[PDB]
Amino acid sequence: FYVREPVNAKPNWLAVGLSVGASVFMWIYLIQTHNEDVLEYKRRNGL
Amino acid sequence: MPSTFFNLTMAFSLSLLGTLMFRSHLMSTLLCLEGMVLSLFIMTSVTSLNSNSMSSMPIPITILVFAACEAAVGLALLVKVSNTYGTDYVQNLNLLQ
Amino acid sequence: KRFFESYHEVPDGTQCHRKTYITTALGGICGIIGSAYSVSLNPADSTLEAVARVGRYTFTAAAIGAMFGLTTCVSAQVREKPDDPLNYFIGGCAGGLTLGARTHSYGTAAMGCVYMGTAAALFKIGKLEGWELFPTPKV
Amino acid sequence: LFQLLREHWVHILVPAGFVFGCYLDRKDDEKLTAFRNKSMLFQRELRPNEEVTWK
Amino acid sequence: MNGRPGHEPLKFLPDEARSLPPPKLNDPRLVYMGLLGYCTGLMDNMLRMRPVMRAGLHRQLLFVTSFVFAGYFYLKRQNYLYAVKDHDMFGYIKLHPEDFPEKEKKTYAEILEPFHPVR
Amino acid sequence: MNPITLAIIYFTIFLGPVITMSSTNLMLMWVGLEFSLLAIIPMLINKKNPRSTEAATKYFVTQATASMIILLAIVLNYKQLGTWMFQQQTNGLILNMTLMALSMKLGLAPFHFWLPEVTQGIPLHMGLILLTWQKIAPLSILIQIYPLLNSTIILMLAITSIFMGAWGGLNQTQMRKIMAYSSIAHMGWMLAILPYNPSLTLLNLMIYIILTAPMFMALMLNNSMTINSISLLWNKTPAMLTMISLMLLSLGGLPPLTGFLPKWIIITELMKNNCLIMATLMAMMALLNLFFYTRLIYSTSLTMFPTNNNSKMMTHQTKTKPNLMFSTLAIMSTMTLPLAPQLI
Amino acid sequence: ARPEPNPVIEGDLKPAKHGTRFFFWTV
Amino acid sequence: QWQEDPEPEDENVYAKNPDFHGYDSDPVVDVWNMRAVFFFGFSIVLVFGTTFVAYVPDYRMQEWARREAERLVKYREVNGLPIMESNYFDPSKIQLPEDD
Amino acid sequence: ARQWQPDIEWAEQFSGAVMYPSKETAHWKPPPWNDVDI
Amino acid sequence: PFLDIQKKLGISLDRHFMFLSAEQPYKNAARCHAFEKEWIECAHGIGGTRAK
Amino acid sequence: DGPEKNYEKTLAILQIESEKAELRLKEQEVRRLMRARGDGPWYQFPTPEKEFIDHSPKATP
Amino acid sequence: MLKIILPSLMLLPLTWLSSPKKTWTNVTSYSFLISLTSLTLLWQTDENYKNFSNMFSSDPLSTPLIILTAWLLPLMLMASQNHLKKDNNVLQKLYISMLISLQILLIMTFSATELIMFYILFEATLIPTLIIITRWGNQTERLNAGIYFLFYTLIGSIPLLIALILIQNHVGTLNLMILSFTTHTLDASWSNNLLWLACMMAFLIKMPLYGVHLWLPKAHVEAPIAGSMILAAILLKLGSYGMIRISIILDPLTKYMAYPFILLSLWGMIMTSSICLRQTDLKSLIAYSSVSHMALVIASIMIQTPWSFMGATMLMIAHGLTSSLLFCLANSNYERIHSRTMIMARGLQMVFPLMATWWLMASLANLALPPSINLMGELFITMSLFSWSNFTIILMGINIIITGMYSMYMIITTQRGKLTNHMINLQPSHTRELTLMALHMIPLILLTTSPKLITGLT
Ligand SMILES: CCCCCCCCCCCCCCCCCC(=O)OC[C@H](COP(=O)(O)OCCN)OC(=O)CCCCCCCCCCCCCCCCC
Ligand SMILES: CCCCCCCCCCCCCCCCCC(=O)OC[C@H](COP(=O)(O)OCCN)OC(=O)CCCCCCCCCCCCCCCCC
Repeated sequence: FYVREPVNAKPNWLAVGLSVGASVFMWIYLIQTHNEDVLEYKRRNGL
Repeated sequence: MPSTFFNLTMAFSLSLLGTLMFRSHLMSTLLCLEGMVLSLFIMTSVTSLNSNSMSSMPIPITILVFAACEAAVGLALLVKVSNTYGTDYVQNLNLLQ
Repeated sequence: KRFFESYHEVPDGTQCHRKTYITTALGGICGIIGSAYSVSLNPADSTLEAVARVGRYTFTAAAIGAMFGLTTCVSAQVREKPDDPLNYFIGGCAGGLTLGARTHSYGTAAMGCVYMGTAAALFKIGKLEGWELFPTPKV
Repeated sequence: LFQLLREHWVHILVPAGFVFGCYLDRKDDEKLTAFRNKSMLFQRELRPNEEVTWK
Repeated sequence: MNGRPGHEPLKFLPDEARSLPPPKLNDPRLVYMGLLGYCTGLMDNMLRMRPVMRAGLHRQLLFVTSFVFAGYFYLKRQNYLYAVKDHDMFGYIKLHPEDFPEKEKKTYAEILEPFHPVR
Repeated sequence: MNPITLAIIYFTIFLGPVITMSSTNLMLMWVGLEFSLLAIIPMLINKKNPRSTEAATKYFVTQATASMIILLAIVLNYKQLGTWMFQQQTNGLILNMTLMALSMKLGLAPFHFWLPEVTQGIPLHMGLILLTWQKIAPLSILIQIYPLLNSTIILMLAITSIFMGAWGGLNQTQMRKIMAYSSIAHMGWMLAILPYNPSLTLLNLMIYIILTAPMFMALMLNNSMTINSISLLWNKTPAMLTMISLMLLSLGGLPPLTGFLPKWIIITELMKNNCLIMATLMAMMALLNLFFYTRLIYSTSLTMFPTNNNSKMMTHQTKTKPNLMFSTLAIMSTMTLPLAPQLI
Repeated sequence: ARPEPNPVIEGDLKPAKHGTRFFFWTV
Repeated sequence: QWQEDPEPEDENVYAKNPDFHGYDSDPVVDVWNMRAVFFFGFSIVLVFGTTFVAYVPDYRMQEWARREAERLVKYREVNGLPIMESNYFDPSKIQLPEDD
Repeated sequence: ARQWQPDIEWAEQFSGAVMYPSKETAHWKPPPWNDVDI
Repeated sequence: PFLDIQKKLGISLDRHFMFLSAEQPYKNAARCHAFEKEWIECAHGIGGTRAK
Repeated sequence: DGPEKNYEKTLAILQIESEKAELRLKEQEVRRLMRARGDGPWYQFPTPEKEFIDHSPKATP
Repeated sequence: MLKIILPSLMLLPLTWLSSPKKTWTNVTSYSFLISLTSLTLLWQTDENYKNFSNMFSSDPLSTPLIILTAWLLPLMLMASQNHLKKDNNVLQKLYISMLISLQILLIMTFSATELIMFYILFEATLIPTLIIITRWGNQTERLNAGIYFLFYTLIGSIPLLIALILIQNHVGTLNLMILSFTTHTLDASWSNNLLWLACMMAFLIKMPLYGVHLWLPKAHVEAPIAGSMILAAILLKLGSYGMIRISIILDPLTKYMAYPFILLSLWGMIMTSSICLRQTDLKSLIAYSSVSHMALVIASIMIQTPWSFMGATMLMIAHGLTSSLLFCLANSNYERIHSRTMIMARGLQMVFPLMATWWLMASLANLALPPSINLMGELFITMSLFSWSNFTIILMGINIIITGMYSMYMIITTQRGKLTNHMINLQPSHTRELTLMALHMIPLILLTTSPKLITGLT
């Protein structure tokens, strides 16, 4: 332990959920953008 | 008009030479600085007036409103200086060397 | 300004008088400017002292202008080869030497000679190869 | 299998680089495959049941 | 450039950039941005004096996944900008054809470059 | 500061550059410059130490006269063209005065003397705002007047700043003074390519901002305004010693790090435009800048300077976590040369 | 009469030729 | 005086670990840091490497050219052609500047 | 036997308000650490 | 300009009054309203390099 | 795999590098032309909006 | 060539992730194998050089080096396990990584198609080297040495940067392949006469020429053994590799723009060789030996005759291996003696029997004993130099006599004579010290059997 306890000893569970959850929103938008993109590219051009 | 504009412009340069050649008290400078704003205000107003460009008259005044505060800041610095040295001479402002 | 330019118009090694005069002026002009910055900042103690410094710098610079002009022109004269960086180098070589003397230092003459001469030589090459300085944007 | 404590976790780092390396160097070929067989000195005609000269 | 016809005054990537192929998510560059990111994360842990690799495993992810996210959408654009540059460049070469005529060099047989011997 | 005042000022210091950039009516560009002048002066004297009042009174006079000169250019234009904005036709002297006045605001080269003195005697945090955020508003005016400004004037302004900035750095040991002398040189590279490739002007700025902002938050992490002070970094916080090393060598142009790109593409653009005279001399004395950067490297990292006994006490109490962005821009600086094609 | 408007480069974008042609970036 | 440590002596690592191989102080690391260095150093680089380098075939074509010469010298001599004609690029192909 | 770490004297030079102090340039003594003058 | 937050937002706080031919109060045309118009409808679509 | 692979790979590398080189030079010529000509989409410097002209009676000729 | 490189990068993760006790063996064992993968590039069964991919290529000139660059990392990490074994477990993993990055960077520089890729990687190698010399340098003067090593290279470097960007505008690509198959013939103007100097000067500086070589004696003196090995074996040769690939362009000027350097080098060869004759610091003498034997190389990369270039490639690889061997054994004496002085430590063979055999073979490699690639190299440069002007044998003839004298003096006053009475008793030789040597010479014996591989492009 510590005479002056750490401010970080037990996790700031908000900081996990907006850090984890934010990243999983990034991917699901990113991967979506790509496949969506690929299509737009294919149809906009010949295929 | 061209002759008058020449005089006003040189007035601004004579005021320019003034603010770029200090001598003792700062309040002189700030005062000179203001001499330019008057010359700019007069020239802006003059051409706007003989171009009948009324859409631009707002500017001659915006120039003064901004210049007044600008000077307000300048004088508060000046008062701050003759509170820390009490003599307001550009001469003692050299600690930063 | 049509003046200074004249230096270049006449073939090098010819009409040294004009060359030396022009070169002397440029140096002197630089002298004035240099003294001015030297007096504006790092001011003097008395007006006279500063007038002197202006003079010193002006003359020294005028001298390094003259010898450069004279040496380069004559070197070309005597050597008979008008287009040769070496002429100028000898000139720059000399110019540096004058600076060295005015500053009463053999060492300065050393760096002065090499650095100054090299620079002048490059000017000759620059003119010979049509190098462009401060060029307009042509992208 | 990836025994830990630097048991196979680490020992397999460099080796793996090699494989990845070879995976790229054989992929670079795939890109630079124009003139596949269109070069003059080596322009043979495809032998029966052979897809391409050099892969 | 700007002033170019149709310029979108404040847009990131005009829809015209749809026509271009999307950046492969594993494009070496986006993968670099990923590593660039992981390192930012690791560096942070270090400057803040935390176990370097065993800490902030959530942050590690935010970093590797923020940088990468940024990449795809940036590269997507920079890719467009470069593509506009050709559209623009190639077009001009034609619209003003005379200025960029197609030279026709001579087979070496004809040209006679001088030979400096080493001896 | 009554938090309300803090907001009003900070808003102005931020509305100041933004109005400049957004507007086209030059007048509105001038007042954007004016608001920046008014907002920065209060923060500069926050300690209100005797050095500070000197700083602000200089900064203000230098800023004010330049502001008046910029206004005169706009006033003159108004009579040479009814427009309130510079045009192809603009008299050359009109643009030259504008060029001199804004360089005065940026402290680019001949007026470089005010920037080191003003930077000394103001807190490091405000110093960062002064060197980076304040600088963007003047250059935005210049990027707009890119085609009009004359090539010879800024080329010499640029060469002068490289020379003065480098020389100033070797003699100065005051860390904040050193930060100012690099910004004068970096500003010289930015204007050198201004009449040529503005995109590169901007790039040479962002990279300077992404380099200087981490460097200063490093200087303050331990609030060291002395090299001797930054040299004991090894005891106060050892990790930042590695990146402080690379960021400073990045600030100078050494090739593996991100800092080479701005110099490299500026040189490529100047040679494309044929200034192989000017570009060469700039690159050469640019090398002088690295000498003073590496001299600091020596003191802070490559060699361990002796420390006082009380330093053990500061190690004991928990250290202030450096900012989240210090880490991201530290890797963004020093490690993005492989991403150079997309940056330009 | 006003001056003719300058021509309009026309067509559709195609991935840049050989990509970024920065020194040594096969990209 | 400014506080600083007294000169550290260099240990005779050969006093303990009398089998010291020069790599590390504790004995097992040393043994396993030479059993892997002589091996990967000598046993499979100087040996397997030299084996492979020795078997690189006709390096830079100099094994091919000593035959191609032999059939060219065989062919040129029997057909009576000069063994190394004196112009290589045929004169007919060349279009010499006509005037000069 | 010890890579030479810098002693006090090597450190001394870096003090002073200017690294290369010339005539009438050594007069300058370092600015107060607190950034406040007497 | 450098950051066109005005065109984007569609607002026109700074463009309505940049030239002498802009809307003058009470429709009091200024001197030259005729020319500047003829100058700037000419140089519209033609860039500066060719507005010069 | 063979002599064939490097020979054909090296020719492909040269074609990409030759074509990149010709284009880089043509850029510099096109960019010289549009700057001075001002007849191309690049280097089209702005002049004030025609949009804000007041085309009205204005109680004056 | 990404197996010689990617697996290399991965070394860095291994030096960091691995256990403090096992960090040394994982790194040294793995890079020995990294060298084995490097040997695959030697399989050239045809003249067509190997263009692995757009940016990465390996031709006869680079291949003999890439293998040496990969080979020394193992050795460098074996020669610095002693000093650097007194560190904190995070200073080591930094030194090991620094050494690893040098060959990653050097492997790429020697295996780079675009000349500016050479420049960026070329001048990057200074960062790792300056850290190795300054951070771990024993003497008070390494701060100074580091400055000299950074400025002499840097002031030369920016002219090359301007020159290469210049040719890219003049020709349109810095790709060594194309630049070779394209017509770039300088026109003997005054300006070109400057271009040529701009391109060659940066390479001539790190290849110590007589005029600018003061950086190398100062740098190797205080540099740690691993840094001194890298500077002599791979770092200096970066300058030679550059001169071979850059003079493909600037073809006409070097015919007459070389005289200045050629004479600077051959007279330089004599004076640098001679001052070796009375220099008290052994590391000092090896460094000037390195300047003289590298002055021969700049005098063969400028005469430009097939044999010169072939002699140069032979000597550079050979002298690289020999110099390190000499710098490595100098360190073994330095660590037990604790002083660089040559006069102390006399008679070692009496107490270190084998190290003396390694000393003898290293010296015979240093001087030109004939069944050695070292001699073949000099014999060839000597021949061409003679062709350039029959008089050259006089100056390249005073160097051979002097080279014999200092090479044997190092053996005679360090490894013979009566033993020093009682210096700190000299502990016996470690097996690492001896292998680090054996690893240098066994390859020197094997390469001498088949010189064709290091024969150059010509
Ligand atoms: C192009 C390559 C250029 C050269 C790259 C390699 C050199 C980079 C420049 C290094 C500059 C600084 C050199 C001196 C640094 C001294 C650092 C030091 O003394 O260590 C203490 C520091 C903090 O310690 P801590 O991690 O908290 O744990 C121990 C607590 N005492 O712990 C540390 O600082 C050491 C660990 C730092 C983080 C790891 C960095 C390791 C080096 C990674 C090199 C990657 C090279 C990649 C090359 C690619 C080439 C294409
Ligand atoms: C590669 C570039 C440089 C790299 C340097 C560092 C590399 C280290 C890692 C790799 C080490 C192994 C690779 C390098 C050695 C290659 C050995 C080799 O190539 O042997 C070839 C030889 C076959 O002979 P070959 O030349 O093919 O036949 C000629 C036909 N006209 O096959 C053999 O005969 C093998 C014979 C083994 C034992 C030979 C001993 C002979 C000694 C003769 C000289 C003795 C006196 C030497 C005096 C030296 C004085 C210093």
